[PDB]
Amino acid sequence: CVNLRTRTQLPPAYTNSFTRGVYYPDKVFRSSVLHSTQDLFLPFFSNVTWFHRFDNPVLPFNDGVYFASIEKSNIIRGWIFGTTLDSKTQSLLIVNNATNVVIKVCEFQFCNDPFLDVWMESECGVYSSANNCTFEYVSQPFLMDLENFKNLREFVFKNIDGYFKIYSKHTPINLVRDLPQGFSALEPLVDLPIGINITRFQTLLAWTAGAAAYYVGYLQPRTFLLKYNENGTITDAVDCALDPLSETKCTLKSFTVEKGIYQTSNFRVQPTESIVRFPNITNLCPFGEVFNATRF
Amino acid sequence: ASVYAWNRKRISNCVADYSVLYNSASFSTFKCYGVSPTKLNDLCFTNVYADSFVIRGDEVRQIAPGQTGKIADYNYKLPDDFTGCVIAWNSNNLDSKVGGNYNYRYRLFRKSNLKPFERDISTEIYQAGSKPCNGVEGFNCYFPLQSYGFQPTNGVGYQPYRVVVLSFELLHAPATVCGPKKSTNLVKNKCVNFNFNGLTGTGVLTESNKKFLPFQQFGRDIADTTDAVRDPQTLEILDITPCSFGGVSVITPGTNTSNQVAVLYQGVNCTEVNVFQ
Amino acid sequence: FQPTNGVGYQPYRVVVLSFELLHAPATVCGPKKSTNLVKNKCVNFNFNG
Amino acid sequence: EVQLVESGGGLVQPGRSLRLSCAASGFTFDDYAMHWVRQAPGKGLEWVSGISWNSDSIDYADSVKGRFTISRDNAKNSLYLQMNSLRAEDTALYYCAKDRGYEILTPASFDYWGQGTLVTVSS
Amino acid sequence: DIQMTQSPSSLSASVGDRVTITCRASQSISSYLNWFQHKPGKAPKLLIYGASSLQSGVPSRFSGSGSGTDFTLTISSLQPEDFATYYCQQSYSTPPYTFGQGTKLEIK
Amino acid sequence: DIQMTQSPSSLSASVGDRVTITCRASQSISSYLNWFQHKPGKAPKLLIYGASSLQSGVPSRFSGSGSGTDFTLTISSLQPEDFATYYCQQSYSTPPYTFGQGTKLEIK
Ligand SMILES: *[C@@H]1O[C@H](CO)[C@@H](O[C@@H]2O[C@H](CO)[C@@H](O)[C@H](O)[C@H]2NC(C)=O)[C@H](O)[C@H]1NC(C)=O
Ligand SMILES: *[C@@H]1O[C@H](CO)[C@@H](O)[C@H](O)[C@H]1NC(C)=O
Ligand SMILES: *[C@@H]1O[C@H](CO)[C@@H](O)[C@H](O)[C@H]1NC(C)=O
Ligand SMILES: *[C@@H]1O[C@H](CO)[C@@H](O)[C@H](O)[C@H]1NC(C)=O
Ligand SMILES: *[C@@H]1O[C@H](CO)[C@@H](O)[C@H](O)[C@H]1NC(C)=O
Repeated sequence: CVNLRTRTQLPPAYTNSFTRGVYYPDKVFRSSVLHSTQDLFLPFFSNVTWFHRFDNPVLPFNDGVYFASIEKSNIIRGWIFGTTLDSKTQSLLIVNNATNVVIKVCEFQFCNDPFLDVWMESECGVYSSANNCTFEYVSQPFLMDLENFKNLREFVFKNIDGYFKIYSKHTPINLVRDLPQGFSALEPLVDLPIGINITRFQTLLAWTAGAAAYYVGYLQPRTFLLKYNENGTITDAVDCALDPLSETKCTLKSFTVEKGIYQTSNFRVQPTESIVRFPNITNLCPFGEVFNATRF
Repeated sequence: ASVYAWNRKRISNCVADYSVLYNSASFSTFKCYGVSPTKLNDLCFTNVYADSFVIRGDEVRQIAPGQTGKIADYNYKLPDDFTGCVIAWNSNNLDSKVGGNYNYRYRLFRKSNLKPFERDISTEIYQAGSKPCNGVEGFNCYFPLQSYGFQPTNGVGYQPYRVVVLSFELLHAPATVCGPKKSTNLVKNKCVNFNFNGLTGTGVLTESNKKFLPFQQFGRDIADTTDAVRDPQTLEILDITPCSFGGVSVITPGTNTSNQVAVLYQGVNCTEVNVFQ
Repeated sequence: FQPTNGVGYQPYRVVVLSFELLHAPATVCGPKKSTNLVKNKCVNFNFNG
Repeated sequence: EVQLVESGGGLVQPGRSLRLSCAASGFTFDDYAMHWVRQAPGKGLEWVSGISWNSDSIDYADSVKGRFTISRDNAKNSLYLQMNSLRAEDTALYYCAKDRGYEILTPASFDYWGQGTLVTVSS
Repeated sequence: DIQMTQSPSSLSASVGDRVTITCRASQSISSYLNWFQHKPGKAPKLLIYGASSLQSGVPSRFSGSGSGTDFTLTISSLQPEDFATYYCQQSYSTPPYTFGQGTKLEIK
Repeated sequence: DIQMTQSPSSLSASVGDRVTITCRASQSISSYLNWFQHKPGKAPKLLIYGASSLQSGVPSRFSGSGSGTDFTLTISSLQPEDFATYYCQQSYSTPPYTFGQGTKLEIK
């Protein structure tokens, strides 16, 4: 396709994730209760890779991705998921272009730099060929404009039980070069019923280079204690294995603890290796005589 | 299709009638795990899976949760908590050739047992020893796929069989595969015996504005008790309240003295049930 | 016994294997390799099964 | 509801060749086996040849081996039968039958037939 | 080679009668027999595929039975639309699809 | 039609001997064979109905075996009251109750 090499080499930065990445784990309504659940969550105060200049390399997909972006002109269009991305294996494609949301599961021929160019957008050079197409889907019609920061969009992608789950949220923010310290609940958006195998992914951008950045975080299985207010919305949460005080809160099922000594769990030394000790006899058992006999 | 390339068909948006399937006599094996076949009519499911393939005669028993075998480990694996039904029938009239049908392949060797409900398509040469195969079959290089020798003259236990398994999954999602049941008119503010997409139970359907419920259907309490439900026909938030409970305490003097009693229902505002409060 | 008998009437040779396990030194083991012995280290040992 | 109409019947000399066709319109021709059947003027039915759902397995009757070549055209739903070196005993009536399965050698038999086309081998 | 034989040659019955047509196979065919009703004026039809499996589209009055080297076909009523010739075909031996002789049925 | 055949023609043994009389069927009869002892001076009797089922009222010395197209009958002792003619009868094919030829047994 088209290769762009005017990209300065910068090592990825890092930033504190704080308490971002808490979503509704199910579709049941609860109010004014403290519920403990086990699910794939983003750990509190985790390490988030920070990208900016055009930076969009291939990134892994282990168990889930917390994708965040703060922009002013919506440079990001969509996402590409797959394993080989060269029509050798089925791959996922999402493009939230100026027209609508289009989702396809066809096998494309992705070049080494899929990107969109633009005020009007004319160059559509993310892929070259498409064959053996299986699934498609388009959302309702809506038009979006092509032209410190004002809004923050954060997404969570999960792929389990042959289902592609997308959670999203959009909130205003007055920050520019820092992620907000606060709480925001993510509600489910769509649940694609497609069983793709995904291990790697990449992001699309839409000559003029814009000033924007996006944040990437990885999920892992954790236990959380969620607090629902009177209106059934999540107001506070506790990462249940961050520090010993968090473990105490899980045991007492409350967000406040009085003075005292509490028993939380049990310490156990784990084994390091294994040893096998068998006698050194090498003669074989007489099974041929039992089976390969003539007269019983 | 073949064992290692088993098909999977998505089933959704159905008025599913299982009576015709039950009444058919063309199936030799009709076994269901966790669901009574006669009870399939009223139940509603969020999604239904239909997997079809062809295997050998002796392997029809191997298709069950917690079963071990070559096909069970290397070709097809069922979850231990599987629920649904299994359908299989012989196909000598269709899948048998006097010269031997060589269109059916199954996997012999692989690195390790595969996780339940996953597909293997790669046909790489298995490394049975230490000699690198480098894409060349030979010693310590066994092709993992073997072809069944299906012929009409073969024994009954060896005959080809076609297998179709139905798996039903239930979760907190709007069910789209329901049965042929008529929905009746709604009656509220009375002690009724409702049924909301298989959610059985009794109570009174008061109208309550519990919350917005932008995408949610059920509402729960400390116990596994559905407090509020969303109507399936229209979009309103109904509220479930159980009928009246209580106790009958009998106030009596000694039967030696006289024969009279006075009944007390505690915790009952018996405007609905010489009346005292 | 004759070669002309029916399938259900044919002779059958039966061989049955029975295993007994009790407080005795195990003598019929499988093809399992023996590793080294490590002391003063929490390990998962396997001494004669 | 299926239609099976043949052609190619006529008068030819011994040892001469003639070409048959048979049009199918009432079903899906791409996934069924097809057969040719011979009916002598004063005898019973006799099987001649058959082809699979695709041109993979082809079988011929013993008396017609090395003389007949049954073809197939899945594009326009039409099969063929080229008879070579016809003799005087091949003056029978030929039908264009359809198999219930997709194989040339199966317990599945012929469910639908068609009106035959009469051929004569004489001078 | 396998030889396929027809015991009856010509039968006669009434509109409220019941006759049985039998077909004997020289070698065992393991319930792989087919019955065809060949009306002399048009294309033949199929009645029973396999030993005792009745094809959809024909009345359930007909019924077949037999396995191995002995088979039988019966008609319960012989209604005024059943006058035709019936053939028994085997599909199990190496000679492909050997047909038996005819069996004319004229009701009188 | 089915042809029913007798391999032996005439046998001779002693009071402490043991002989076997065999009967072959041209077509499979599926273990439906019967053996009869026809004393030439009086009415015949039945010894074994079915392949290997022994009728009540006769000694258990006799024993039959066979299925399909091969059958055999044996006498363990040939006691001085066993001189007679033995017939094998099939009851499975369309020709009803076809008898095989005789097999004279004179002990000497
Ligand atoms: C004696 O028994 C042994 C094992 O119980 C048999 O050995 C194997 O037999 C199979 C089948 O013939 C072969 O594929 C293997 O290569 C044999 N392995 C070895 C190590 O010999 C053996 O066949 C039996 N003997 C007879 C005569 O059947
Ligand atoms: C993120 O990881 C890098 C390297 O692994 C480490 O130097 C840095 O301290 C980490 N971030 C935090 C907040 O600990
Ligand atoms: C619930 O929503 C109402 C709006 O009707 C709002 O006034 C109230 O503050 C909300 N509850 C909480 C705990 O904020
Ligand atoms: C189905 O229910 C919806 C709910 O309002 C209604 O609008 C629609 O007319 C109904 N359709 C039928 C066919 O009953
Ligand atoms: C019982 O119900 C009546 C009317 O429903 C109400 O006025 C009364 O207060 C109730 N009793 C109590 C103890 O609340």
